[PDB]
Amino acid sequence: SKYEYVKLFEKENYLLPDTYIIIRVDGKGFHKFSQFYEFEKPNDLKALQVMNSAAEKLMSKYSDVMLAYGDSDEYSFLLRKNCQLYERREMKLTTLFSSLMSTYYMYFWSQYFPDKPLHIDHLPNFDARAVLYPDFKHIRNYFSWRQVDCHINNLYNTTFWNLVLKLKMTPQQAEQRLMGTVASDKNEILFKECGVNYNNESEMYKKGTIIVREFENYETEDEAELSKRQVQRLEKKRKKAELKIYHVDIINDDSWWKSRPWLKD
Amino acid sequence: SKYEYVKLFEKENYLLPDTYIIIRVDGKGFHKFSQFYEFEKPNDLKALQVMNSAAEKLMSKYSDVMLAYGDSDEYSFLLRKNCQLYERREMKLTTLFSSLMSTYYMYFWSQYFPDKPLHIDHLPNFDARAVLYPDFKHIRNYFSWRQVDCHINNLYNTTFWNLVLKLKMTPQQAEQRLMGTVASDKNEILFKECGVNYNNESEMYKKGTIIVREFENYETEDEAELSKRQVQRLEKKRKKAELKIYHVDIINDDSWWKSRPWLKD
Amino acid sequence: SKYEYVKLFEKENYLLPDTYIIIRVDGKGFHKFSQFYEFEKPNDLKALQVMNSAAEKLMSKYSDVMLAYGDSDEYSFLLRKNCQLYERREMKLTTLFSSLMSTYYMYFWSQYFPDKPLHIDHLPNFDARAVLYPDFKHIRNYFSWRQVDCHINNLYNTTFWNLVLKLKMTPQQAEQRLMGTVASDKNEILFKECGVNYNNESEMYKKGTIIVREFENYETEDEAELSKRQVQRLEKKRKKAELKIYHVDIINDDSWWKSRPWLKD
Amino acid sequence: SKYEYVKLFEKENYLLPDTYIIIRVDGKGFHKFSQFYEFEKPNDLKALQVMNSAAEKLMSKYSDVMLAYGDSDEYSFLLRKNCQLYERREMKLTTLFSSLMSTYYMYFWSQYFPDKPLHIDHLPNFDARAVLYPDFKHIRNYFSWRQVDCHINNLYNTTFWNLVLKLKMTPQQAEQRLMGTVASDKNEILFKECGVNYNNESEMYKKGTIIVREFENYETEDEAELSKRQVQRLEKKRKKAELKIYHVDIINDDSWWKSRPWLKD
Ligand SMILES: Nc1nc2c(ncn2[C@@H]2O[C@H](COP(=O)(O)OP(=O)(O)OP(=O)(O)O)[C@@H](O)[C@H]2O)c(=O)[nH]1
Ligand SMILES: Nc1nc2c(ncn2[C@@H]2O[C@H](COP(=O)(O)OP(=O)(O)OP(=O)(O)O)[C@@H](O)[C@H]2O)c(=O)[nH]1
Ligand SMILES: Nc1nc2c(ncn2[C@@H]2O[C@H](COP(=O)(O)OP(=O)(O)OP(=O)(O)O)[C@@H](O)[C@H]2O)c(=O)[nH]1
Ligand SMILES: Nc1nc2c(ncn2[C@@H]2O[C@H](COP(=O)(O)OP(=O)(O)OP(=O)(O)O)[C@@H](O)[C@H]2O)c(=O)[nH]1
Ligand SMILES: Nc1nc2c(ncn2[C@@H]2O[C@H](COP(=O)(O)OP(=O)(O)OP(=O)(O)O)[C@@H](O)[C@H]2O)c(=O)[nH]1
Ligand SMILES: Nc1nc2c(ncn2[C@@H]2O[C@H](COP(=O)(O)OP(=O)(O)OP(=O)(O)O)[C@@H](O)[C@H]2O)c(=O)[nH]1
Ligand SMILES: Nc1nc2c(ncn2[C@@H]2O[C@H](COP(=O)(O)OP(=O)(O)OP(=O)(O)O)[C@@H](O)[C@H]2O)c(=O)[nH]1
Ligand SMILES: Nc1nc2c(ncn2[C@@H]2O[C@H](COP(=O)(O)OP(=O)(O)OP(=O)(O)O)[C@@H](O)[C@H]2O)c(=O)[nH]1
Ligand SMILES: [Mg+2]
Ligand SMILES: [Mg+2]
Ligand SMILES: [Mg+2]
Ligand SMILES: [Mg+2]
Ligand SMILES: [Mg+2]
Ligand SMILES: [Mg+2]
Ligand SMILES: [Mg+2]
Ligand SMILES: [Mg+2]
Ligand SMILES: [Mg+2]
Ligand SMILES: [Mg+2]
Ligand SMILES: [Mg+2]
Ligand SMILES: [Mg+2]
Repeated sequence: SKYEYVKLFEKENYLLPDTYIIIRVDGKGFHKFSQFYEFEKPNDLKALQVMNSAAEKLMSKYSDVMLAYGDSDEYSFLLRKNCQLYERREMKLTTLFSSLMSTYYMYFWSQYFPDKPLHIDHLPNFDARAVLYPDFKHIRNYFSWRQVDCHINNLYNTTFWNLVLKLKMTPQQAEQRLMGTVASDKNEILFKECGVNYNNESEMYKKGTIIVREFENYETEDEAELSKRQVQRLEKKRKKAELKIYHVDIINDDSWWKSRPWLKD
Repeated sequence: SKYEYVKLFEKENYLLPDTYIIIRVDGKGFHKFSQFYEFEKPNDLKALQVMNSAAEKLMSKYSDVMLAYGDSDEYSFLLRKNCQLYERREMKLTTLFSSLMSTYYMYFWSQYFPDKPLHIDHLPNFDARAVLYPDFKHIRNYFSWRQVDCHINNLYNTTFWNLVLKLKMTPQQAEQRLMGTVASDKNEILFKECGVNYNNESEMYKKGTIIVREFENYETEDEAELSKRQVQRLEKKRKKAELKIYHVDIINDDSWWKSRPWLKD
Repeated sequence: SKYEYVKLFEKENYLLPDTYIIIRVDGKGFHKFSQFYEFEKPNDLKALQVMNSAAEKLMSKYSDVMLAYGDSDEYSFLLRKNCQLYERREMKLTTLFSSLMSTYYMYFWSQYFPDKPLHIDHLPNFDARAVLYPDFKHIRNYFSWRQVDCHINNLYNTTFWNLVLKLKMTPQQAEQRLMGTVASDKNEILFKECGVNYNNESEMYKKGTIIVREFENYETEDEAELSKRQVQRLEKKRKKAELKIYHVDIINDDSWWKSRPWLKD
Repeated sequence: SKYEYVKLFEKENYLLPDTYIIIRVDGKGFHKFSQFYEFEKPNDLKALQVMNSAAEKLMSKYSDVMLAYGDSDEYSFLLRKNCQLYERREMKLTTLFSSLMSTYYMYFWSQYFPDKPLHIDHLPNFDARAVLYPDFKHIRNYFSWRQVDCHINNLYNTTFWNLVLKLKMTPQQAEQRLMGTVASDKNEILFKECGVNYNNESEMYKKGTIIVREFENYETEDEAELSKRQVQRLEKKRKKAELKIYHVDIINDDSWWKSRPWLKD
């Protein structure tokens, strides 16, 4: 062929070996998406379960995914540092994750909301990015970062929508009322003025959602030395593992991580 | 925050300015997908119509897409060289396209196949890659490359699948019969033994599908010099331009390209 | 070997085919360097000749370099569009150019400055970066950018040092006198206050230095179609072409570029 | 300015934070270089000392370099994992190192070989590449890798050249004699045929050269929390710490590495 040379213009990006990979997916324009389909505000319970169902399905399909954290319209997936899925090609990994979440979300949406058929100009789409982390302390810090943001965003939105719904404020006056406020202020506004105790909100709303792969007889046998069938049996054992869902603090509960050593290696 | 530092590990890739971008999407495991959902062989008309509807819909949402070419389970989209969609971020462009094609396919499938509901373990997924080409001659050669591949593959599958169904050969025997064969050989087997004239095959099957944006009073006004209201008005005309579908040779027809100068600019 | 695996952590960057490469080199910490060895101000003639000699020697060794532009402590080298030097590896190209410039400068320094032996803590070091340009119009604009930069800095330095040297102003007052001034203002300060006609300054100081590869019987014979020994013959011809130095405008003189079409190929 | 837009085509590459950086420099065409200047064989003592001085000089100016290893025409530099030199820009780091090693070599060459002035067509040039390693075990294995290669090449070259110089063999007969041989065969050839004990070779020749930053009162005082003035005092101590040279096994002497914990941080 006189034309096949054009293949030489392609550039693959192989992610640095032996590094933890985070794949973060985030809904595109989900403010508009959540408005169009009338999410309950501040939080739509069934909408989050769709995200979570989507995430668990993806995670059960790919044994390299060790840990998942989701809230709002985002999910973060931790791939083990020795992951060889698609030879660690960033193009493959990211475009497959954004494709899967889109389609899994679309599938499960038709299950949970049969009376809200999707409009062609409002299908659920997601982006995806890969981030490399060379040390597990950065992994701890990454998920702590994301859970802290969930708290802040959930506290704000719960406060915001209660100002609108309980006090019959317009969005603009709700926003202005909150400018200049810290976490303790919003809590006071919610309790004293709206009659809502934030601490009594659902654990899923306050903490977000953790989906983690659970192993029973784990020994830190995973090493560079052993290979071939050992790797393949380990691939099989990872596939035949169980997914558990939690709504807990992972920021300050160090024992939670320590009792799950397969996350680091 | 003591954790937000983790954002610094993210790495963006901004694609070289003033260069043509090709985004190519390809179905994940569509051999299996086409078997599970019982596609007609060698070509399933409605399946391609699902593909064609998706790409046209995608292309109509994004005025920077000037031209698209599809055959089998793939589509290639040409972005104009001064495209600023998502600031030419490689991650954004590819994960958006893979997500869009995925959901549009899923949407249109339910239109064309109400009697074949999608199964959760067989959803339509796509990869997506971006390729840069610094000269339009490479764009012509790229699409020539894909259409030639369309010709070769359709001929093989038409010959292959007529050998199994008409001559009652097994898969191995048809493949074995074809080992060592060129186009004229395949063409003769079709004519003389199977009683099929390849030239009488649908133009879409032979040539594939081209979706192109058409302009009527085009002048090469596009230059770096004019700006402000000038550019946004042309952006408005690009969205309000028409997409026409063709099943024609674009390999050897220079006049086809020459009469479409907006492809170059 | 159980340790040779570490080679797999290396990541090569192959620069996009069929694109103009600009390699720009700029002296590291040459302000201090020029002070340490007591360079003449604003311009040291023998100092610029060391740079030009270094660059020309480099350019005569690497036939892929079609054009070079230098001023101050910098040189830019244009690599032909179809350059395959080190397989277009960015690492090889840039670290080779910075090393070459550093040692050639050092060699020629000992030629031009026998009376100023180099001190180990003040050796001439250079960085180097590669930049891709998909269209020759950006190459024209690149060199225009640099020559304008040359004019601006030379005009400033000539004005600055005439304020210090003729009018016995302090550096601080010379610097404060010029803040907020455009070219017409600086020209007058030189004329009315310093009695200097800027146009009588050396052409090299005003315009910088262009080193160009010159061909006599050139025909645009270059195409993908011609190959094998034909390309090898074109390499010998390119290696053995004459290098000419100019101190002229290249910003506005379109005819200068048009009569040297091999730069575009 | 209408031409300054061309700056936007530049692409920086910021190396992953919190990862070990190895920089390896290697002499360009040093086979030919060592012939032209008539190096002693197998090992030229003064030529290696030129290399060692360059590396030691380079290392004393840049305190982020924690360890260096050299043999033949190569030197590898370990940058501490929290290095912020040039904001971890790969282009700056590599072209600085290739320039520095080249000029330091040229400088020190004139000190050790006043009687062998450098010819302009045979100056000492170096390439340079940055390699990332996410775990310190790879740093150990890297230097193990390079020292093993030094052993292999020095044992071979010493045996080879003793065959040529002592037994008056031609290069070709010496080469075939060594084809198919492991270390014990080569050692025996040295012992039984040439009367040379390899173990009595200089430690520098056998092991290469290790340059290490030595700390006396080191505690792993480095953490993310400590910053500002703590870091500036720490930077000053690293700069004014002492460089010690060793010619010892670092492959298998774990206690050697273990007693130097500042290497991991
Ligand atoms: N010339 C050339 N063509 C290739 C190469 N690899 C794949 N192709 C062809 O390019 C077409 C596009 O398919 P791709 O999906 O991009 O190629 P692939 O083999 O699937 O590689 P990946 O999908 O990236 O894993 C296919 O029909 C392949 O036959 C290659 O390395 N060189
Ligand atoms: N009502 C409601 N809205 C939600 C819920 N989850 C996510 N959202 C919407 O998603 C948004 C999350 O913010 P972002 O993801 O950062 O912004 P975005 O609108 O998705 O736009 P992008 O930057 O393109 O991702 C919120 O502002 C909400 O409007 C939910 O459970 N209920
Ligand atoms: N520290 C820091 N955090 C940011 C920055 N930009 C966004 N974030 C936060 O990071 C979270 C992840 O959102 P992203 O999708 O990565 O950022 P974005 O603003 O949507 O920008 P995109 O990359 O185009 O999607 C957001 O909810 C923001 O709160 C930033 O520049 N610095
Ligand atoms: N029978 C039939 N098969 C089709 C049709 N369209 C696509 N296919 C199948 O899709 C395949 C296209 O090849 P690829 O996309 O390169 O292979 P793949 O199964 O998608 O595997 P990947 O490389 O992961 O994409 C063909 O082998 C066909 O079997 C169709 O209209 N009819
Ligand atoms: N295991 C392995 N070793 C290699 C490979 N390529 C080169 N090496 C070795 O690595 C050592 C370092 O040499 P380098 O200069 O980095 O590699 P090179 O052969 O010179 O190639 P370049 O320098 O990139 O032009 C050499 O002695 C090579 O034998 C490889 O692909 N795999
Ligand atoms: N006296 C004199 N000084 C010169 C001459 N050429 C270059 N220089 C000095 O070199 C400087 C070049 O500035 P830059 O290259 O932008 O900065 P730098 O000092 O080289 O250091 P970097 O920013 O790291 O590149 C000028 O300001 C002068 O001080 C010369 O011909 N004569
Ligand atoms: N328009 C524009 N000009 C720049 C920019 N950065 C630097 N310049 C100017 O362009 C000239 C090119 O020199 P550079 O070496 O690329 O600039 P620099 O600041 O030294 O950048 P680094 O050496 O990479 O740190 C410099 O003298 C700057 O004055 C920029 O981001 N935009
Ligand atoms: N006689 C002698 N030769 C040496 C000495 N040190 C290095 N060399 C020469 O340097 C060469 C090193 O090989 P390489 O670095 O892989 O190849 P190169 O000649 O530098 O060329 P490149 O691969 O482009 O870097 C050896 O083959 C030797 O001939 C020395 O101490 N004495
Ligand atoms: Mg976002
Ligand atoms: Mg979002
Ligand atoms: Mg979000
Ligand atoms: Mg493929
Ligand atoms: Mg496919
Ligand atoms: Mg395909
Ligand atoms: Mg600079
Ligand atoms: Mg400089
Ligand atoms: Mg400069
Ligand atoms: Mg090499
Ligand atoms: Mg070498
Ligand atoms: Mg070497």
